[PDB]
Amino acid sequence: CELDRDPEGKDFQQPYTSFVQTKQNRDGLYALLRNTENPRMHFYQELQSDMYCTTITDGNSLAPFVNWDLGILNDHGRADEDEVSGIAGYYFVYNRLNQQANAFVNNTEAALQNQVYKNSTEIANAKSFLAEGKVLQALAIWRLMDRFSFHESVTEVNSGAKDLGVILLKEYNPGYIGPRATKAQCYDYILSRLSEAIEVLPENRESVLYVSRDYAYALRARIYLALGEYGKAAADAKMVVDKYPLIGAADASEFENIYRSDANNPEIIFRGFASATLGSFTATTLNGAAPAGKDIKYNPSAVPFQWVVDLYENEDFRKSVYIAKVVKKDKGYLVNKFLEDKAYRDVQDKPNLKVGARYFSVAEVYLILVESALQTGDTPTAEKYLKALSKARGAEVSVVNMEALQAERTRELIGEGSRLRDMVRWSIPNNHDAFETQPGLEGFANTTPLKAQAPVGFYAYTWEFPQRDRQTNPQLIKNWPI
Amino acid sequence: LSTVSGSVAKVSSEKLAEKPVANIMDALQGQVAGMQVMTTSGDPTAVASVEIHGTGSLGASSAPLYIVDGMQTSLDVVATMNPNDFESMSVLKDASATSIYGARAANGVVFIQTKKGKMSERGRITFNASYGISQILNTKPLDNMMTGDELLDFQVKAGFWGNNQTVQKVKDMILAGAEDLYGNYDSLKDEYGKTLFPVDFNHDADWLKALFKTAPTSQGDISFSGGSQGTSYYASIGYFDQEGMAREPANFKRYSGRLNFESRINEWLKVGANLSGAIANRRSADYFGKYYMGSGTFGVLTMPRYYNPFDVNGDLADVYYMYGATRPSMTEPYFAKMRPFSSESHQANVNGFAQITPIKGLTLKAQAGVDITNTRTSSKRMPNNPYDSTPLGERRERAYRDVSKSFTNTAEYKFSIDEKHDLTALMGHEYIEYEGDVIGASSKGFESDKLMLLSQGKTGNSLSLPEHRVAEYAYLSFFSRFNYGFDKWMYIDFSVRNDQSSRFGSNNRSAWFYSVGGMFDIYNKFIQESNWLSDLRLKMSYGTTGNSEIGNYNHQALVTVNNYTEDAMGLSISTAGNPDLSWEKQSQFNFGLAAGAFNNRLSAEVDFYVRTTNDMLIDVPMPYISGFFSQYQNVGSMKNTGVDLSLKGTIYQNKDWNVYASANFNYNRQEITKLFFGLNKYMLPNTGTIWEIGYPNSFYMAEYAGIDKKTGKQLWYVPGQVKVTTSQYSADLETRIDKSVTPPITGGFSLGASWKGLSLDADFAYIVGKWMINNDRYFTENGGGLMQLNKDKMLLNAWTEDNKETDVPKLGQSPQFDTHLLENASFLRLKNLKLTYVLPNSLFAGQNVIGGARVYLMARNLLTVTKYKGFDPEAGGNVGKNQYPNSKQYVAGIQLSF
Amino acid sequence: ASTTGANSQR
Repeated sequence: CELDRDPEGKDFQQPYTSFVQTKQNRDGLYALLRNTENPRMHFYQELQSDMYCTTITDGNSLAPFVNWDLGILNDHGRADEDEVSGIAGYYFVYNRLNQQANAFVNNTEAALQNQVYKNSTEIANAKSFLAEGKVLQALAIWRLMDRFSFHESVTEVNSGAKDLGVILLKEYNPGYIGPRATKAQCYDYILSRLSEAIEVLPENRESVLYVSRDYAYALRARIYLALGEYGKAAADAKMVVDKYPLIGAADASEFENIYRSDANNPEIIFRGFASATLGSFTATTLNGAAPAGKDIKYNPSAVPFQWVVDLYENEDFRKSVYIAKVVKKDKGYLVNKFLEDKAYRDVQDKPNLKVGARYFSVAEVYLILVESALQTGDTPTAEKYLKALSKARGAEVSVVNMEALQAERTRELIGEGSRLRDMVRWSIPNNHDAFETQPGLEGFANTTPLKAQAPVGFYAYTWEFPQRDRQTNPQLIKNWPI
Repeated sequence: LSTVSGSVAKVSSEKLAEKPVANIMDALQGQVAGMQVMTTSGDPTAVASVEIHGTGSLGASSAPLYIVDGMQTSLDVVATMNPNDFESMSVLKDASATSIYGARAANGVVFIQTKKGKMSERGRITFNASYGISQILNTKPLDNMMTGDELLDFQVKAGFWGNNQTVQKVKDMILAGAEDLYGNYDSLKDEYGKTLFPVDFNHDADWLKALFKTAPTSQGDISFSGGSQGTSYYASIGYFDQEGMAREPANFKRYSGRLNFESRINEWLKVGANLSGAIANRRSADYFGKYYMGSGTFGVLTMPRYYNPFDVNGDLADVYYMYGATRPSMTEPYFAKMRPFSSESHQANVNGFAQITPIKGLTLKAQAGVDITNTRTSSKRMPNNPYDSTPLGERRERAYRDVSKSFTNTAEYKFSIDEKHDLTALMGHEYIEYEGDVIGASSKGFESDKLMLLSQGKTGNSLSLPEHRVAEYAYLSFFSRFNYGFDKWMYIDFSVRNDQSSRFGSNNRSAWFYSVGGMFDIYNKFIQESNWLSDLRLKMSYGTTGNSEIGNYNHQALVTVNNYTEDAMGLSISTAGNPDLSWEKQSQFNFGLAAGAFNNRLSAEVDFYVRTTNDMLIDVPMPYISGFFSQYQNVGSMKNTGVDLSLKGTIYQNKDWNVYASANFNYNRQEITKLFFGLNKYMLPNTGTIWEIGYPNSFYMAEYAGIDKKTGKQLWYVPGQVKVTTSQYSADLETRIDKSVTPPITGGFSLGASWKGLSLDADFAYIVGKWMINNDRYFTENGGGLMQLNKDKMLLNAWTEDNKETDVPKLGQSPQFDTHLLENASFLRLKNLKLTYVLPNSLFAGQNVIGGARVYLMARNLLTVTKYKGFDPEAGGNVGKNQYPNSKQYVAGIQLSF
Repeated sequence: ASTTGANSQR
């Protein structure tokens, strides 16, 4: 009686014997990344910024983030075989990305040292798959650092944590239960992973669906910027900023058709693969969309304060695409950046509001070069690239002077999880209790006070660690006092 | 069947027959001492949670092994059988008594014996039929929810509808919004204001009636029993249909047949079969236990009463309105017509046996059977309905297959070496196999009711991957069992066995288990006769047992496909792994005593027990840095100490007047002893419970203190400080609370009086020490969030400067999950009341066709004494959400005998 | 339309 049973649709873990086994595992890494560096995952930190008020429709999904309900944000999220959502989710997806990028990076390095490949053409490509795995680790550890390590500006913290990064693990080890690495460890792992990869990746990008040198340049520049290293961010900026041109639109409809097309947006540096049948997801949290026949109706759960609407000139193509006056049919604006890519519609005629995961677009690089150039005294190229970005958007900017940077960035990066970080570094308090709500939306978008204030350096600009990781690892030091 | 020394409770025909629910374990709540059954959903299709002598484990199931006539079958397959075909249930609750079962006999075993034909001369046919209705059993939850304009008022004054708005300004807006929404659908545009008032501030919509109904239960049954010689037959056909009282559709109907047969062929051989099958249709309310706006008991409490799901004739509309909605919202019946669902199960249960007797004393018994389930399920999303996102329809067909075979053959030698030494030897073999399989395909894009074949869907971006899942397991085991009996007063039982499970790797799938036991007949040896003591026996047992109820594939370290594009395959790591995962090794010391009083008209049986789970199968949670969720490991330990006693006796005054009572009790203290990763405690995140080494599975929250009369703020006690309060809640204010999650007291009682054909039976059940978090009240009682939903009438009283003398806080602050939600879910329940009348004997002589008839009136679940503020106190473990309460049943029934 | 508010899970 042989009573081994082995599960169908599963294979045993083994080391990489062939090049075809390696390539297949690199895809699973990129699949993983697609539900991780995913716009759904960055909405939580998008909604926690100073830009949104909750509507009467919300069912306490976005309220903990908009109104700073610290009693809910503490344990926020889930991460089981039913739902991966919230803070706990953001945490869990980036760790799996890192762990699984661990076993890929380490198993390619093993195969190379065991000379298993059949010629130098495989060897050369697998040494290049190796650099990609490295960038994914740096992204995974950086995204974990963006949200669970403190800025230098924070005041009160649990004792010990102001200098801690996240738990750094450079090995594929599921049983690992260690302590938090230091800040300079985590950032030196991120930057050196990226440096070791920028050496190997070829000057010209081979696929917009995979890691390239152009991407790692940009992701690195994003990271330097949030590190205050203004001069160093501007150098990675300049290496890619000129290879991706801005959307050529005459009105806002030519703009929306191009921007919303994953396939035809010349600004997309690195995106996740999407079809209607694989890799497309709905991201209808910000916009509240639902199909109605051939149409789209909206019931949002949160909407911008008036000052966000008033950021956009009326001739700004983003003012009908990034935000859209389609709340209460035509009375107020919502954030509509992630509305749909029509290419993912099951039937041309009918919307299903599916989009793909974008990972870096040259618009962000324009804004990183512009901000950094202002700080390092380079006005000529600080104003060149900001006027360039706003004129392409139909509302070229009056004066270029950092005050101007903050608006244009806020406009362009809206919806992308970027504003909350910008206010920490720009030393802006929340000031949500005093913003005017959109008047056209009276009775649907009302003011709701903060359940807890968030002044400069408030500890809750940084998320606490998930209570799973705290309860199973007494050697984990918490972020929040007491 | 079971040992002279094992703890054994046996339940009779009557506790099992004629029950308006297909979950027969509910019919045992409060009947077996130490057996704690609890059904947490009134959904017809739900199955109870039996646990003998505590929770056996923190990761493997603690459900008893179920056996019907020799073959392990799931509660699901037992549900498709006719329980009028059940002769008796025997509960085996110690290692001595459960020694010849495997898989998981560490949880006790429930053995169900179907009736065989009585070796009668005429042979009895017997006919049963009953009708009755289901209701909800508690209404008290909506006695104190705000009324319509009570809630309007609360909101307006709370600023939820904006600042400086009057009540009428607001109702002007809500009626405005229903008029323009309804005005866009041809099916509504000139019915709003004539026949539809979705918004109505002058009548409160009865949201209980919207989502719950009275529903029927119907069952009937004929059964021919008899046989005569060496052969016996028991055959029955039957019908059952229980419709679910939630208006969200749910039902369990079965069409049943069974034939039991035994025949002596000659002085050496006896063969026999029991054959059972059924066509069964089940459907379940799948939105319960989640928080969805207008459904379930959460719906019936939280829907603002100025929202009307009804029309103008009091009937339920197709669709209701909620402000902001972009679509009218389908009501529960109209959702059902638009989301149809059906499923047919063909259930087969074949079991034979052979009993060769070659020479005096030995009995070779070979037994085998299959347990095939082919289930076929259909689901649609009906096209052209204007309250959907698209006019295009979808259809999903699935097919399921479960085949589980098991052979289990024995050789048994009984002999005697004197007049005072009885010996019995028996050893046996058993192979258990299970092969399961699930296949499903679906299409979309349909544009016609009549053109909805799967093969007719759109093809392109509308195509899907099929659904496909397979699962198999297997068990190989060799067992032995001996019986020594000296002078018929001293009896010893010994057993050794080895079990091997497919669920563990090759190097760890075997395990050895043993048991010793002795029964000592104190009455018949040390006291030949007493004028009041009738029977006195002392039993005692020690033994070890296996527990294997976990996944089928939980040790391998595996890869699955995770494709990135469409032209190449992709591969990710799937499971963490435990090459050493193996059996959970449980241990039982049981000291029992049974006593018989007067003239065997008064019995007692007390048992003290010590249940130990070592090598415990924990599905250990893993830190998220690991990139996994779980991985089973043999990690940790646990203890279950307790007592269970049961006693019964008879009270005649007239002999032609029987009065008989019965009582049933267990207490059980639980102790986790060893955890994982050196941990002393592990709180289970966002569950409000905690595993801590010293104590049992307990709740873990902050002690809510009340409010600061000065500020209106909520206060919690700060643990350890002196008593110290705070307005600043933090997760580090939580502490272990001396309340257990598995309820420690299980019990029941049942009375009976019989006059002369007329008799009354009532069965009670209780579960004290139960505690539950009322997740529902997290919504109904707060004034800081979810301001759409109806609230409890206590928030009209909330602290403000001028109304500063309350214990309900100021509005604007959300509640934390603290003790204010820990409710005492203890309950006594009247499990069934039955008045029955068997027609007199002299009413039949003269008509030689009918021999008797019986009529009965009957109620299930009418009395529920409890302090719990949420419908059913049984409907939950640690939390109680949008519950489907257990039902209350009234049934009248008939029986015929020919 | 679901109200997560808080789902203390079972």
